[PDB]
Amino acid sequence: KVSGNYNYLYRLFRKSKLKPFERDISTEIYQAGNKPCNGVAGFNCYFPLQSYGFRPTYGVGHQPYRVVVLSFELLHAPATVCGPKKSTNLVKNKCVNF
Amino acid sequence: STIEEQAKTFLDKFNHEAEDLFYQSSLASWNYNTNITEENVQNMNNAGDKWSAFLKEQSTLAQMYPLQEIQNLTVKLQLQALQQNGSSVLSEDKSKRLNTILNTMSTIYSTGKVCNPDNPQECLLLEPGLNEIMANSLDYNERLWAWESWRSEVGKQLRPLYEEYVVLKNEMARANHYEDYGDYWRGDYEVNGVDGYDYSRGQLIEDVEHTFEEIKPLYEHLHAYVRAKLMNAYPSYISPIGCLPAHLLGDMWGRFWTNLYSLTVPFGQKPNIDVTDAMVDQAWDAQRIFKEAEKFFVSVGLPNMTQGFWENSMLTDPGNVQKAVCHPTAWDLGKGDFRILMCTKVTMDDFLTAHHEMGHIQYDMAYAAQPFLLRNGANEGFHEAVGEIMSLSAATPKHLKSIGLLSPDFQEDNETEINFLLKQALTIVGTLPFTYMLEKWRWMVFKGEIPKDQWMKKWWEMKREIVGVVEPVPHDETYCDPASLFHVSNDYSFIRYYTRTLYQFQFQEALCQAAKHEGPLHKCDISNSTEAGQKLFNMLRLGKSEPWTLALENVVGAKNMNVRPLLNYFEPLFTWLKDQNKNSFVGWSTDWSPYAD
Ligand SMILES: *[C@@H]1O[C@H](CO)[C@@H](O)[C@H](O)[C@H]1NC(C)=O
Ligand SMILES: *[C@@H]1O[C@H](CO)[C@@H](O)[C@H](O)[C@H]1NC(C)=O
Ligand SMILES: *[C@@H]1O[C@H](CO)[C@@H](O)[C@H](O)[C@H]1NC(C)=O
Ligand SMILES: *[C@@H]1O[C@H](CO)[C@@H](O)[C@H](O)[C@H]1NC(C)=O
Ligand SMILES: [Cl-]
Ligand SMILES: [Zn+2]
Repeated sequence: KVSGNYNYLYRLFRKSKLKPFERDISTEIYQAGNKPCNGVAGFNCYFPLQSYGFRPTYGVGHQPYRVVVLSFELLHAPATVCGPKKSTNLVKNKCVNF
Repeated sequence: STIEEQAKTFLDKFNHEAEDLFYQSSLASWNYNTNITEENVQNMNNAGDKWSAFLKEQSTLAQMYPLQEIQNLTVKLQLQALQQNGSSVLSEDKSKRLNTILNTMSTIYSTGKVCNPDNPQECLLLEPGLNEIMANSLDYNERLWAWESWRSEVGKQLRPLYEEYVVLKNEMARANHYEDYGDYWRGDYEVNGVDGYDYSRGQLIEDVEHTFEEIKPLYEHLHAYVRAKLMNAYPSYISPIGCLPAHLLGDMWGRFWTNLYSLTVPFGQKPNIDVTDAMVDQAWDAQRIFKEAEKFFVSVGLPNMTQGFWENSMLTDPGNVQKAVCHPTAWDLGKGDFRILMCTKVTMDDFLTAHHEMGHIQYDMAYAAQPFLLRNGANEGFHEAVGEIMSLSAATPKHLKSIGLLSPDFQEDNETEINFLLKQALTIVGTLPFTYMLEKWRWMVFKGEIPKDQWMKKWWEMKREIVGVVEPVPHDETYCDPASLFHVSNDYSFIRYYTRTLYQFQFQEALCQAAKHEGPLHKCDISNSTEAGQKLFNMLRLGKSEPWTLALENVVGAKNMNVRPLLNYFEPLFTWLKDQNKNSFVGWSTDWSPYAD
């Protein structure tokens, strides 16, 4: 939108590297230093979430991009989801293969 | 836990919100610049208020962060850059007084009214009154009277405000841990923590002395030539052996001598270099101009402009429907956004200015991925130096003929070469001694070595010998002639011009060497040469993340600024001047005065 799409959030202050396919949803207060902040979120203790707004005026390379990833696995189990078949149109009264 | 990570997180957060806040402020400023409206006035009022408050708050917050000798020389420059609170280091009453004095001088300069006694009520202001009066008419008496009246009506009142302004700035710099305000301004070039390349503040003064002692010869040669020309024009008012008057320099204050080129043209009959007729014939517009600009910078290999600039920026003036400023400005919105304020006209001058600005934007996304505070040059000189090197690349006759705007049959001649080099020397080379001298005077005043009763007398003395120009009317201690200048009242340093000129000539020579060009440097063209573009980009990508000396040494291999490129550029001009001034007197006498009887 022309004003700003400040409706998306993203974390940048995790303690360490996140494990793949792991959810770390937590409204905690990150700390930067040695003082044990008790949720004051003041100095040296910042909110882990930052603004992620967007505007149409932004140039190429910074405009928002919707992205989707599909997860696949091959664990031993009966077939659940797979693609369709070629489906050649039927022909009759002729020596053919099926 | 460790303070290193604390500073890293603080810097990352500051960049993350400062980019969007500055984008908001710059978009408000542009909405004003293309549409001058009161709601836009409130817009930048609120934007600037919030930005100043936010930066001051985080500067105060970071003033306590320990400096535990952090490595990588990355967070350091940022924290010393954001830790300069400025006027808040002392009591806020002094800051308010400083702001009041700044507002007073700005308003008085914007209202430096001068009116004649013949029609006291009907008169013209500084802009565009005196500029057009003296840039076209050559009335010696009228020009002298206007200059004297302007000085009398400005300095007589501006002297105190300037004195307490200098005192306030010097004592604030002392509170900012600096010898004076001039040393504070020289601190921009200071490099620390880089062994083998650290630059000291006095090193800059010594090196500018070293450059000037070789810049001078061309300066007194052109001074002698213009003195002979004006003696041929006005012998009864200008002594052939004394210094020149200061009211016949084309401009109020001696910044440029281009206005005197017509009076001192070596050959006034040869056709001038101009393709405005070609512009009329082919009806080229700003769209086409930027199209050939994109062709230019695709030929060198640099990525072409973003299309969002094409469908977002304004390229043609909208008439009187909306109020806009015609002054050329390039605006870095951030987030990969860049805009232009111009009122394009069908001429070579707007061609050159448009290319200059668009190459400014090019140099600006050269460091686009760099963090917010580092989205600039190490000084205030890389921007205009790049603009001028690409301007000289686009202004060469080979480029002019090759792009089809000039037919090859015209080609070029010795007289045209002399005219072009004389224009270049008057426009660029002439500015250096005056700017250096006034900057030295300002440095001495800030240092306090110049007593308040010697200000104008030493100003005029340095004009007499260092500059070679005298005043035709005596002045007393009530004046403030040094404060007459624009950026002096706006409190902006002038050594940026000299540094930019030296940088542009050095980089022109380096780029032409990368292009393997032979012969005159003014005929050198950089079109369709990928190696030179890549070599330039190698340092353009870093931006201000490295010291200016390191960036300079990347392409030229020299630690210090040198005037050898300028001498190589103007050697034909130097030989022509030597040939012409064999019978022309060389040197100026300081004791001679026009008012002497
Ligand atoms: C300029 O501002 C006026 C009043 O604020 C508005 O009516 C007009 O549409 C604006 N022009 C543009 C091009 O937005
Ligand atoms: C400086 O930091 C950047 C990123 O934080 C890193 O890529 C680079 O290697 C560091 N340099 C040194 C000398 O530690
Ligand atoms: C800009 O450069 C890209 C990269 O090669 C190219 O695809 C595009 O056509 C260029 N734009 C213009 C207007 O030539
Ligand atoms: C770049 O290539 C074009 C296409 O052949 C050529 O006309 C032009 O002369 C080349 N550039 C230079 C500087 O010769
Ligand atoms: Cl003067
Ligand atoms: Zn510029």
